[PDB]
Amino acid sequence: GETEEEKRKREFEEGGGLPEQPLNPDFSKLNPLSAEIINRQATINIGTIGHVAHGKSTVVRAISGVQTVRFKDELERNITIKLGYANAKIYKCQEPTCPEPDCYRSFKSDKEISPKCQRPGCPGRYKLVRHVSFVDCPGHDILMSTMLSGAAVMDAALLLIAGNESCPQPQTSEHLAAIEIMKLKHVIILQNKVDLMREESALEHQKSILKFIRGTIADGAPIVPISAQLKYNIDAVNEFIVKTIPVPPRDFMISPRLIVIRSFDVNKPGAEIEDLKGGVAGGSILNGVFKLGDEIEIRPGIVTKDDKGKIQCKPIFSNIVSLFAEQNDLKFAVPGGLIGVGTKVDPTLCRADRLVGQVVGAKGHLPNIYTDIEINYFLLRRLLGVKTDGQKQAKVRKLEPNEVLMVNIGSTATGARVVAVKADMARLQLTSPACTEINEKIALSRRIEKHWRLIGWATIKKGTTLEPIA
Amino acid sequence: VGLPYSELLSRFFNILRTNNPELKFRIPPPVCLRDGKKTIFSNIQDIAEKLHRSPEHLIQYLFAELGTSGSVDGKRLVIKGKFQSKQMENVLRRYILEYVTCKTCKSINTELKRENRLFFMVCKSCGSTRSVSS
Amino acid sequence: KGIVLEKIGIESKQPNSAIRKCVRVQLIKNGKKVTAFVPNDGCLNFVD
Amino acid sequence: KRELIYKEEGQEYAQITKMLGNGRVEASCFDGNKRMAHIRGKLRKKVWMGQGDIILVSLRDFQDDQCDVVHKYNLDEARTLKNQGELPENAKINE
RNA sequence: AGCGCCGUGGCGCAGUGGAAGCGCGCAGGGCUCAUAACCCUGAUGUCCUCGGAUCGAAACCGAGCGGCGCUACCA
Ligand SMILES: Nc1nc2c(ncn2[C@@H]2O[C@H](COP(=O)(O)OP(=O)(O)CP(=O)(O)O)[C@@H](O)[C@H]2O)c(=O)[nH]1
Ligand SMILES: [Mg+2]
Ligand SMILES: [Mg+2]
Repeated sequence: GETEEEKRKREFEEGGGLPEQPLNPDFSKLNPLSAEIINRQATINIGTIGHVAHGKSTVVRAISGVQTVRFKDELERNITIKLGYANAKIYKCQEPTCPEPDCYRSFKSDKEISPKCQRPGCPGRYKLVRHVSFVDCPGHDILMSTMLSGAAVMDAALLLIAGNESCPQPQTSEHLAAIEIMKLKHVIILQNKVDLMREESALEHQKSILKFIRGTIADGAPIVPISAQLKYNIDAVNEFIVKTIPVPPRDFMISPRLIVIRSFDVNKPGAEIEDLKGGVAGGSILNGVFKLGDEIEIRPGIVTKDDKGKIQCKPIFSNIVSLFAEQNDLKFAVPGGLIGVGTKVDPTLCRADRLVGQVVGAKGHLPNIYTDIEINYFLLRRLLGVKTDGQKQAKVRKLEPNEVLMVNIGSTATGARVVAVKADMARLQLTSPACTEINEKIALSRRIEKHWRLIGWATIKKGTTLEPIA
Repeated sequence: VGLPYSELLSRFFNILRTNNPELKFRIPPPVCLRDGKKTIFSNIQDIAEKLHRSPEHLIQYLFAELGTSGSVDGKRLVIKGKFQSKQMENVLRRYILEYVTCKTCKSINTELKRENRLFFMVCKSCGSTRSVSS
Repeated sequence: KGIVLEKIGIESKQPNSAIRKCVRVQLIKNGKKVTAFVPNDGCLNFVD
Repeated sequence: KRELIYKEEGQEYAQITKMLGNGRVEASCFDGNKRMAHIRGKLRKKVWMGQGDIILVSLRDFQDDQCDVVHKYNLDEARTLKNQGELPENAKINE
């Protein structure tokens, strides 16, 4: 007659629990799969791409179980602007007796080190293969910037294609191309609607999918039939995540950095101000390991215009108060995983859309803000995301001087003007400041049919820098 | 190579067939009962039970599309007004299209529930998260 | 001369009340369609 | 209390879906069709037909698209006929 | 989540503090050759729920419920 919660608590204490991270472990010997790292943080970033109104938060919620909220009155239903998140722990059974396809099992972040095998007749316990983070990306035509920013944050990709609807959906193609731009060659393909399809209709859809992916850079992407609502065939997807995606080369040698993508203010209404919390930068750390009590500065920071109209940038210095990742407060944060850096930064500085696409540097490094960025760019032959009613696809036109283009340097959302166009080179002047550290992968888009349309790729090779005022 | 794809497709089809071997044409014939300046819908309980919607919400939607007020007796709705079965059938079909029938999947198992204060109808056959309140 | 296409009964005017029996005919010579009345009591069932 | 009239070999019961202008009506015949009917003589301007009332309408052999109303049932012979079952009883019409 | 509100006789409003209110509804008769407009007359309510002050609360207020407009999804 034990309550369900008592049973879950007993299973949690028997399952290994949630360990507390050592306050000072030997770092050069810390691998992304170590227990101190794996049981409490997500080390590999996994994203979902697709056309609008097919269900990507549905698939992620079926996989892990952490909801993506989908907030803001009107945005509960139509579209979302912020990315969706969810922590998934991939567990595989140690018992060789239970068949491999159903060995894997993805659970929430709160799960124990070794939960029991829920397959009937299997007494063995699960082993944590890897912890992964899920970056849900709103797949709409209007919303371009966040898709490219997340794709920069991403490390592996999952493309969603519906069954009954038209085969060559252009948004899926655009997202796959954008993924190919930012050096992501690990994608697994999922057919979201199979239950409503016939045995031959599904085969025709698969043949169309193969026909579509022949001229793309990714060639041997595995294809998976999945059900988002029916909640089936997830263990196999966990298997494919384990097999086809290895760990990107990432060690602690690289200098510390950070890239804020979302911005969270911790101000619970109704509570007295004498008990508050700091301002949180939701950031992806692709390089650098951050600890408690580390001073860090937001380089593009305060953007101001002088009386003459000149652009001044005041870097936003900050002391790290906490590094919240996954579920528990953790001493060290593994680079390559979305983490909330809760610093003492002003809560209003983090209200909704303030720290979105902003590079941040730990003390001991001086990244440079640029006003002029000269880029090496390259284009495609036909636009993606446009449905032409039986005619040639819209062909990319060459760049014109003095034109506004959405240039996404990694995460930084900037609208650049062109000073000159060359055979392989171009020059861009930016209104919203952007900082450069090494090269940063950049995406280019222009305004032709009302909203932004991706055009090609580019990389900064030089630029004019502005020494920040301290 | 798509060899490791179609296999899971076959397993999914097998699971679909085993769990749901059955896989609406069950809308009651609308009996509009016109008493001169009065209208009676006596079968409203049968429609409400044959579409798995509570009669209270159906009557509210009726008095949202139709700008009148009526009384409930016993199961039956009486509205003192002259109206055709054409418009009753059309409004029933539209309600089924946006309330009784799920938009993502062709099913009737979905029911009206609540998730802070908005009305969130949720599905039972699959379990989707939709909203139809306005 | 013409060929019979369908057999339309045309409704009478005000002071009278009857269904005057007629027929749509497509004229062979040009193909224009004209409605022609058929005069007698039991003559319609003879049009064939 | 005048006696009712039954149907004969080409004259069938129907319901005014809605009455048309200029002396016409649209009658849903109890055969599955939304036919068009003319308000006949002997019945034009003495026995007023109201939208939603069971009637008798004569078919025409040589036009099945249009027919002509003949006799009207004042919802009493109509209910008695529904009780006897002269029409498909799914479409129940009553006050 | 908090705030600014609300809680109806069938619907809409209203005062909130002396305690069932009016129009729109509907039934009935009245004018009319007759219908509509217009006259007049009815049968129906926890003015949302628990309390506390009060000679008195539906009303002043609190400790709670439901429906809302924002703030805003507020690690
Ligand atoms: N029949 C069926 N419906 C599904 C499936 N997956 C999702 N849906 C439904 O499609 C609808 C869209 O879900 P949602 O997750 O909000 O789409 P979205 O990705 O957030 C919209 P955007 O692409 O712009 O980001 C939901 O109602 C969902 O339940 C599926 O596999 N099968
Ligand atoms: Mg989302
Ligand atoms: Mg006539």
